[PDB]
Amino acid sequence: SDRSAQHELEKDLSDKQAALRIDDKCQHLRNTSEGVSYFRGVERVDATV
Amino acid sequence: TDLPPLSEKSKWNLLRLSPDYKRTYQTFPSGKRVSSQERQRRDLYFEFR
Amino acid sequence: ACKTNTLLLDTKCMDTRRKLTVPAEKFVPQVDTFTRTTNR
Amino acid sequence: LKVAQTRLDERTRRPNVELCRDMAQLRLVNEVYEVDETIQTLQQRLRDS
Amino acid sequence: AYFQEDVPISMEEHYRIRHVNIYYYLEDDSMSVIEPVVENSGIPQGKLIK
Amino acid sequence: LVENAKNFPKCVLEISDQEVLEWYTAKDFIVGKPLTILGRTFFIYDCDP
Amino acid sequence: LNPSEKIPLDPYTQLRKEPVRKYVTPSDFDQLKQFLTFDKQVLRFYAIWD
Amino acid sequence: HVDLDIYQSSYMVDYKPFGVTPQEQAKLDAQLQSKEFYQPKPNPNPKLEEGYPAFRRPYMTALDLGVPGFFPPQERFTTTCHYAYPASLALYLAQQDPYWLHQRADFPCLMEPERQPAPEVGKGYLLLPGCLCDHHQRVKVPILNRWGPLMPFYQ
Amino acid sequence: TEQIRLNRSAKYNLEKDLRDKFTAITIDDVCFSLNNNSPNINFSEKVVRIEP
Repeated sequence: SDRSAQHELEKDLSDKQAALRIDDKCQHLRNTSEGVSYFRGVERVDATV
Repeated sequence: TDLPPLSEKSKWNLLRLSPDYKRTYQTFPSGKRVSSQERQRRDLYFEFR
Repeated sequence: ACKTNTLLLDTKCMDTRRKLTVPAEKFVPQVDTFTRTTNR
Repeated sequence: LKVAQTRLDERTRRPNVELCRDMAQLRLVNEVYEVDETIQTLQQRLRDS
Repeated sequence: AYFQEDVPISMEEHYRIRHVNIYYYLEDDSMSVIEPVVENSGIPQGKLIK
Repeated sequence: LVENAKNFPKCVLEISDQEVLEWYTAKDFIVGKPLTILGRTFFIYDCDP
Repeated sequence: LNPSEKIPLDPYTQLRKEPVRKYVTPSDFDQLKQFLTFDKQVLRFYAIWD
Repeated sequence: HVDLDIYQSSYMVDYKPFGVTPQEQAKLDAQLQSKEFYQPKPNPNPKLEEGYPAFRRPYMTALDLGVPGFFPPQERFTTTCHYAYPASLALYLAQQDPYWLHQRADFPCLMEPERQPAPEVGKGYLLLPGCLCDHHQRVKVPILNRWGPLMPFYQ
Repeated sequence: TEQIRLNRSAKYNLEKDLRDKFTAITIDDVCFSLNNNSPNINFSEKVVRIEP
């Protein structure tokens, strides 16, 4: 049972790790930063959970 | 950059000679298969071998 | 100012909750955090 | 407009449980909308000029 | 690139569109122009310019 | 029928599949709406289970 | 780099191309299949004429 | 040690009450609707049999040749509209987004929040600043800047 | 026009270096985040190349 609980916690930690990395890169973006381009459609695409 | 348009002769010949244009089993105007004996009768429908 | 008042008060209550866990009030035994757990 | 669309694209990559509709997501969508309206107003004034 | 030539005294067309490739040699800043051979076009094709 | 029915000799030749464009069909016989056959409006009462 | 453009084709070569000597097969909902699988099925509709 | 189909005569074994594959049944059936409910369409493109004069509607040059199926391919608050002080883009967004203020058209600077602090008690509203009143409009209506006690210690 | 061209070239080199920097930072973050009690922890692989 302890193994099952730890497995759930490990998945949660890995997912939050990836999400935090993406959110940091989004927060620190700037107006003429590298790799900024048009992405028409993303303002209408909505596939949240 | 200035190009003259194509004539009706050329346009019809290109449509006839297109790689993608296809023909079918010579259906009726209503949309039914035309009988093989009808096509054998050398009349309003012919044979395509 | 009213939101600060709670956070100052609440930090006191969290701080006073360290009167427990004193090495003479409890006996925590040693803990093997650095391990490769075997329940896999 | 470019940087807003880039932020939205990157935040589409969040993992399954983290794929959340957050207030920042709403704000970015609204920001893209407003930038488009601003561009339209400027083009209108250009034509009038 | 393509370049267009007017053709007189023909039954069918009054213009051509010949297809050609321009190579730029960096070593010496030179250029060359070569026409790839089309199957049944009656033009003598090959290297347009040395 | 086909729009080319104008030069169809109805006084000699019978109506055939080479001259009809559409056929009376179960899409037209649907309960609750009238349908005209030979100038008879024939309102559909009801149908079978 | 400037945005690319599509190159025009040579109408003479398009005219000289050879055709598509092929054909497309029909559906198989023949009268035989319709008879063999929809026999003994009729639809009865009550109606009135005014 | 004995068998029971013995006591069955040939009359029954001949005469009994009347009682392909399902995929064949499902496939064959979609092929009946594909005939029974089929309707023809104009197919708006000049074909070979109509002849040369029909081949004048789509304009093309030698540039367009080569495309598959050879023919040219065929064919909310806006800020352009004038708006007054209480009407703006943010007012258009003032309800869908996580703030839920809705305008009352009788008194334009009186918005209603959807999330009221106490629906059991009578409703409450928010007041937009500026604005203008005519003919004294006597409605004494709740406005609320925050939720809490009437006389706060920290003000 | 020529000065503009030179600025474009310098900007291009700077962007390239920025991309490699970001990738290296991401890899180092993943490496720093590892722990003994972690999934995907695995042994080595045997391969000999000598490549400069």
